[PDB]
Amino acid sequence: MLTKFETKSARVKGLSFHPKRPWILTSLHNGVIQLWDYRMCTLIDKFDEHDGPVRGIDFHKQQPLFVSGGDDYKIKVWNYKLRRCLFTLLGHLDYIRTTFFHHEYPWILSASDDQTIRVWNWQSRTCVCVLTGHNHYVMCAQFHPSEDLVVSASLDQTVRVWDISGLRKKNLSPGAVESDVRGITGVDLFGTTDAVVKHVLEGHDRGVNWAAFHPTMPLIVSGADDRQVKIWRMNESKAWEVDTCRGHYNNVSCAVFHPRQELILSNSEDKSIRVWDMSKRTGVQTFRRDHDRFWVLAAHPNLNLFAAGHDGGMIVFKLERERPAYAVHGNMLHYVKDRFLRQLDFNSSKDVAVMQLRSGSKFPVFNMSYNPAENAVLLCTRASNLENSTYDLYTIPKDADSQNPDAPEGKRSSGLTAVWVARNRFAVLDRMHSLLIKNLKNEITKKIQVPNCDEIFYAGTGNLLLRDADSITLFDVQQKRTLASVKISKVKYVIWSADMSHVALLAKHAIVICNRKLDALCNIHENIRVKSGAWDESGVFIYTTSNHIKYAVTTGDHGIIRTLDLPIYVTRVKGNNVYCLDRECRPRVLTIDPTEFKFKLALINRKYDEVLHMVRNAKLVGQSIIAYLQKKGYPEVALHFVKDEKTRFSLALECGNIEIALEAAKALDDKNCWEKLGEVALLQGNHQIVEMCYQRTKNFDKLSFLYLITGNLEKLRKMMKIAEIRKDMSGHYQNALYLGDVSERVRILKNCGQKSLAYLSAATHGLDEEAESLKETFDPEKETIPDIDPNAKLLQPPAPIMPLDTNWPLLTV
Amino acid sequence: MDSEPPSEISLKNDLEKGDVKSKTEALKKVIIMILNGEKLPGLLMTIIRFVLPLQDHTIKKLLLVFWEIVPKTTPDGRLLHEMILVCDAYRKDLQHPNEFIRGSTLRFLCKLKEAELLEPLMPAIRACLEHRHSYVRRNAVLAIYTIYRNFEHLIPDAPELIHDFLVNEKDASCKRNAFMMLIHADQDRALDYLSTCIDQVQTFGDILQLVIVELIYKVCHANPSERARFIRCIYNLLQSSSPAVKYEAAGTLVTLSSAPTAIKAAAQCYIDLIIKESDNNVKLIVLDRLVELKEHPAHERVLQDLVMDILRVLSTPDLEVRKKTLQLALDLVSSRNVEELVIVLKKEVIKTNNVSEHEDTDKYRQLLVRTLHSCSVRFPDMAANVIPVLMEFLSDSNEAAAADVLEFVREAIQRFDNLRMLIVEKMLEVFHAIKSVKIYRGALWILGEYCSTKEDIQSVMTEVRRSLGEIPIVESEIKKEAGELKPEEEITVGPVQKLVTEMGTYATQSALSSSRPTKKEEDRPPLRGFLLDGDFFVAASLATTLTKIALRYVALVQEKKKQNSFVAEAMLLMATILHLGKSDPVYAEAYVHVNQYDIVLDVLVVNQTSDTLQNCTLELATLGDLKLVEKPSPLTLAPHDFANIKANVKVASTENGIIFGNIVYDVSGAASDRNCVVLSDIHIDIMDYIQPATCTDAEFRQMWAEFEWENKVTVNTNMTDLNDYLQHILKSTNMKCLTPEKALSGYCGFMAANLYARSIFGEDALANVSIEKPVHQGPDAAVTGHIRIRAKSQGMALSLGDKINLSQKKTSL
Amino acid sequence: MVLLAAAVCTKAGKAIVSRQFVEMTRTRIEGLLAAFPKLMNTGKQHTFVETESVRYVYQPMEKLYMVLITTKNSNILEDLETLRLFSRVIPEYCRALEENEISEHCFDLIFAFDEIVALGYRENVNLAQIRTFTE
Repeated sequence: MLTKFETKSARVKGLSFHPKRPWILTSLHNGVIQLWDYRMCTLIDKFDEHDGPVRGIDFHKQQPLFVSGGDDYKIKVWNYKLRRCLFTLLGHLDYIRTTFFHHEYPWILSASDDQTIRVWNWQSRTCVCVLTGHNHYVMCAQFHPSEDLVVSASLDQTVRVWDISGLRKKNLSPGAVESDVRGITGVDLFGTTDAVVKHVLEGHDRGVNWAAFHPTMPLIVSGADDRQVKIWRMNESKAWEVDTCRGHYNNVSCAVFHPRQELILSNSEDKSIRVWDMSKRTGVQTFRRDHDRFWVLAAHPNLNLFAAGHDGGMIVFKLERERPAYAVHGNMLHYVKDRFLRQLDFNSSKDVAVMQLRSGSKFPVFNMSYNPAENAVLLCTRASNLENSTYDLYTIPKDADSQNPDAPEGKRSSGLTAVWVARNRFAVLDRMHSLLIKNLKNEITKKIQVPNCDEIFYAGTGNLLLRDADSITLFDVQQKRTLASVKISKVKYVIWSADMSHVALLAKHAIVICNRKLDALCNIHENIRVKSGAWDESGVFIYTTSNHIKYAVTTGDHGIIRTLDLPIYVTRVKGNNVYCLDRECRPRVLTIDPTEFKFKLALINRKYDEVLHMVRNAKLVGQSIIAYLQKKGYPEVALHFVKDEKTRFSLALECGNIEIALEAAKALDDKNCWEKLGEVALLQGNHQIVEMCYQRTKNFDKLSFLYLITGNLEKLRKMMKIAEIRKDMSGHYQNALYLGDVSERVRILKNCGQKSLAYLSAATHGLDEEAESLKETFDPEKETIPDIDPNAKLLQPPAPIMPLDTNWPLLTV
Repeated sequence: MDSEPPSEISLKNDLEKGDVKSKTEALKKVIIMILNGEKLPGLLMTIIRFVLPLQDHTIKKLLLVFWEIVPKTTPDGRLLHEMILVCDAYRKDLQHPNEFIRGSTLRFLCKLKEAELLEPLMPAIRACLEHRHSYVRRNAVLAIYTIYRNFEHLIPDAPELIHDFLVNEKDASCKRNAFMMLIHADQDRALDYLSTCIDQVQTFGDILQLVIVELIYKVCHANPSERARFIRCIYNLLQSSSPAVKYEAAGTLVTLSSAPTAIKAAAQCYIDLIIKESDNNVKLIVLDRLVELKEHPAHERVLQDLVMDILRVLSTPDLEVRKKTLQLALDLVSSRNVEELVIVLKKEVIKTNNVSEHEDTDKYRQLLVRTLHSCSVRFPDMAANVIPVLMEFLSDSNEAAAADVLEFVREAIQRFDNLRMLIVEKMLEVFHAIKSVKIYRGALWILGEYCSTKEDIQSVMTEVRRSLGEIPIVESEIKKEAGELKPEEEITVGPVQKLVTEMGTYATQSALSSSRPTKKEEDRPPLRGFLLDGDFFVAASLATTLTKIALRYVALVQEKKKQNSFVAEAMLLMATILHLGKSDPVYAEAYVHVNQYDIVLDVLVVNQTSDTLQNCTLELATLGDLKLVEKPSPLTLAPHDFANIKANVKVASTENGIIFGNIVYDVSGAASDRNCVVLSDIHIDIMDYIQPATCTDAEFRQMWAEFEWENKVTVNTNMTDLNDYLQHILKSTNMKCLTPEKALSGYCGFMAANLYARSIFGEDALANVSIEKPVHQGPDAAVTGHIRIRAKSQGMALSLGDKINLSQKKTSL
Repeated sequence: MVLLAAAVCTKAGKAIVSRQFVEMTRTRIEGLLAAFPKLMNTGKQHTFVETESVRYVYQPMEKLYMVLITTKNSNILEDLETLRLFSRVIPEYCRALEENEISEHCFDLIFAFDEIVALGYRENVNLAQIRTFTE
């Protein structure tokens, strides 16, 4: 037993399990009612609906509501989504012990401690029916999964089976016209206290406090004020079917059947919760949890967990399996047993499930294993780890125990374990708790064989006969020898391709998919360890790593195919579909699409024309179509998507033709881009394009520098003026030098107020007159000879080239 | 009603009731719920109906209140019009004989930048054109400016209405009370008028004139406002070497550190700075002005030095002030730090002079000897001062008191070769009363090195050699030491040769000499006897023996760089060390895209189903430290809809109460039980939530000490250095590689990174990545690195441990 | 605006009454006042303390903070002076600071806030001036 949930609330008189969802309601003696998401751990609601004890609690899930009944003497209906009181109704004139909801119309049943249980119709003004019989308290009313009948447990020493659509109960003799009820000695003795009798049941244990059913059985068990539990047939009122379970020490508050085990779980107002044998009907074992007394019990009609309410609070407790072994063939999931019986196949986003016949497991699973050709299933039965049990083989597409006993298919024989192994019809078995090999002599092997033995490892489960004592050991087909042992880190699972020759093992990042023995074919790219993923024999690997099913790869493409609304494990890939089942084991299926897959299959084979159609909004994203296609240094993909002003910018430098850059740079509304593309421009060779860019980034001085280098003199002058005003002394200043005469500087420098510098520059060119002007306007003294000349010839022949390097030739490829 | 968001039904009732008090209270209750930010439009017709025309100020004032904080939003009782229920009968309010209602009305009306009230606010200046108070005229200049701000930057607001429309600002200057709402964008004539007003000021008003127009030619002209600007203006006209002597800055400055010692400590700093600007060597840092309080005339009465003595501190004022003060003595006067540190140290270090400077705790005493002594090592002049003071330290003549003294002085002799010959005779004296290691160690070293100088040695050593105390470390120090210097230059009943005999016995041999040594078995395991035993080639003589070693100093020994030094005065250093200096089916497909630096989670939402999913809404959630920067906003997910919807993503937020998993993404649709479904887009980790932070070597070291990091793993793909994979990955688990903890050479040179983070997890995170990259013939495991990790309870330690391996995700839809 | 809000706080973790001169700091007002004034505005018993890049000026009165907040500033004397005048006006309305009595005279205090500081510019008020309005 595992404790899923345990919240101390104080004395819970009523407890009920939601049939739709894995929720619990508790009604407390403190007058508070609480609705719990016991799996999620999130309080849904909490209401103080009455000062004193609220003894009865129910789900009213026909429309999303819960119903409570309290000692206010009322049955009240409550919203769990809007937290408001939907409707209020007069159940009775005393304590509402248990309440039950009709699924016919919004009718509500309340069982009370004033000896009647009544059903009331809100939708109309009518109280449709009152069901009477008790002479002392109806402690409990309980639904079967059909809505026609209810059972009530009362402390007048009976259990009364009622009809809710009926006036009290509904029955009529076909052998007589007279009423079924007799107040006289007939073939049984009872009073006149009913309209008619469909079924008056024993409840004698000095009154039964509660009654409840197994979800798939008409049988009911009742706990009563004494110290016994008595199991009843409510479908016949037999007294040759009723066995008494003895173990408890004081008044048993309830007893209900465990849906998922072959035991009956009871709880009593002593201090113990006792567990009972349901093939022997006496106490297997007693547990004390020391929360003292238990006044309520509950068994899940959604066959999830199990719960019992105590005087400290309640516990929902777990007797279920986690991470089961499974394999998918074409449309059949085969898995190892979990709650809610056998399920699987169909759906794709819903948490509903539905049945198909593909049970790999139909008996206690010692082993469940697929054939490597996927044609048989081996199920090993009668448990044990001694040296013998039974093993039953089933056919894989549709599974029975035996298909026919008169046909080779579906046979059984002895063997502690038998598990299939490669050569694709073979199996290896343990029948002495050694490794023995199994043949039948042609077809998938069903018959027990004793030759060949080993002295290492110990029988268990597998798919290649896994055995453990310190590692997971693969065993051979026809040899006693260990084929190989694997040791690695796991996430509690073993993943098969679908063929059970091969195995996938989980590692520190993702999963690795491997062949028979331990040989690693490839590694799935993905940062974290996947929960499960399976390969369609190889190639197309589909996996779950969250709430979505995505392909690790198909033909070098990468895609997330679709998301489901639940966390899940891939069951495996056999066919185009991928099939999944989770811990609770609800299915999702998903067709492998030609969405993400076609697009990149096409882009890889350099098709852009194909790819435009392929572009859809089921796969567009942001960077797999509209900006992933700007990721070629010799643009190809890049040419195709260029819609973003940034992608356009990028495209241009990758070609080296910046004509497009300037425009993208423009449409990026930014200077930085113009200077950087201008530099790239100078690199392709041509300075016209550089000028334009550099002019608008305002790098007139860079231009001034560039310009004799380029051999322009006309353009070089334009730069000088528009750098004059900036007082860029390594911009405006340059150009005068660069033309044969220096006069440009002389004026700019005059405006700077740098009269000295202006004179020196001018004077040397033999423009002593201008040099003198500067001296005269400002401080004179021009006579001085610095570490540089102040009057020696400056003349330079400017640019001998007739065509300039703004006109640098180009062809462009 | 402090904050009660559902109470709007009661407020409507309370708002009209025939009792004026109730109405006022109601309207008041509305105000307080809106201000907090809660529900308010239901009420509007009720609110508006009583109050509208009236001159009765309180309700009017209340309604006037509610029109500046929500008028636009509320529309039941107002709707949209030019003369709304905010102002239609508030033209009456503006034109009442009572100044208060008019004034109030004017004030809110003009305050709004509302365009549905633009016309009614314009002649609203009428209400305050007549100025019954200073408040009325100020209210007017602020309201005209607020009108100007509200779309009337042209002729609707600029001239006069009858006295103000943007002209109160002019009028105020010459009127009895000033206030200029004219700070920006307003009449030039008023700006000019404010200047005139500087003279004819009104003090509150002067702060308003002054924010607009500052700098005076004068000293002042009066009032705090002018005065406050004035110190700014003064700092301009003399920037040079701080303010030096703080101006009118002094008044605010004290409050800036009201907690309480820190003000004095700061004040002391400024006063020291101010005294003089010295040489400004190592801890001689006094700036400000060279002469302004001088230093050191011999005719100055009662001198500068009296204030200088405060700064020399033992703690003479309290600890915060102490740390500042010791640095400050050093700073005004020394040679560097050395001079004034020796004086200061002489006072602090242990003596027989004062017993208020000696203590029997050995480390502090020792440290104080080392601090005094480091000054000599720094600077020569100090050697001469230190040795006689050291002998006074010894004179205490407790076992331990001698001991500490002997230990440093012996180091000083290693530096200071045959210069401290004189000390030896003093040093022997207290060596006889003995209960500790330290005394034996040190004494044996002085007496040993110094042998030529003295001749006493059999007698001194021998009382101790046959005396007891604690003797582990004694062995090591005596072993290298006892023979040294001059081969036969002693004799009392054991010459220098007896000493070499002794020296050898004490090291690890055996010999009758000095009435046998105390112990022979050496100190910590590596040291042993043997090196020295081999040694003494030439019997205790300066050559290439113990003497050589003794009269030489290991490596460089200079300054206060901590090479035979300790770095200032021992008490001040503790504080400096402390200073760390830390700086409903649904289908999803998804990829993350970045265009023009916009980071977005691309999602495509797919309805593969024929069924209805209308009611479709899309939301991205805030989980914890993950947040939506804008959810996907399309109403998509309809019958056979493919859509691309973009959800923008952030990584940095504050924890929300909903789940803390990967990324939650929510699509809504038709269904009433699961109207909202959670389905996933691709991976985001728990690691995001960590917040990056950094450490320095001191913070790293402190944290190393603070909490354990023994935990290590070796991570593959740490083959590479710190910079490459390891930094990038460490970054993603919000970590950063900072400072080293390595020790590289030709045999050493693992790369070491000191990591830090301060996780939003109630822990920090730290680690050291050691990269085992071979720098030896026997590497650990070759290339790979072992990361030694922690976090504050090592719950994030583990994150560091595995997120430094690999990490990559991609898709290509 | 220079003055974002003028606010009376309880260090219960909420802005008890507060004034938004023009629609900007609605809900924003409560979060700032609730976190920062609890720590004494993060002060040390200093009238100016600045936290999360907002200048907080304050005075403690009981479990309550009278708070002025700015994130810009025109002059030193001025910020204190509006707070100060506010502190003459607040006991006339509420008899010191105390959350329940502050709560009851939301209207009184709020009106004073609009009057005292208009569009973030610190006007002046006085207890007699306040009277004309609430008359």
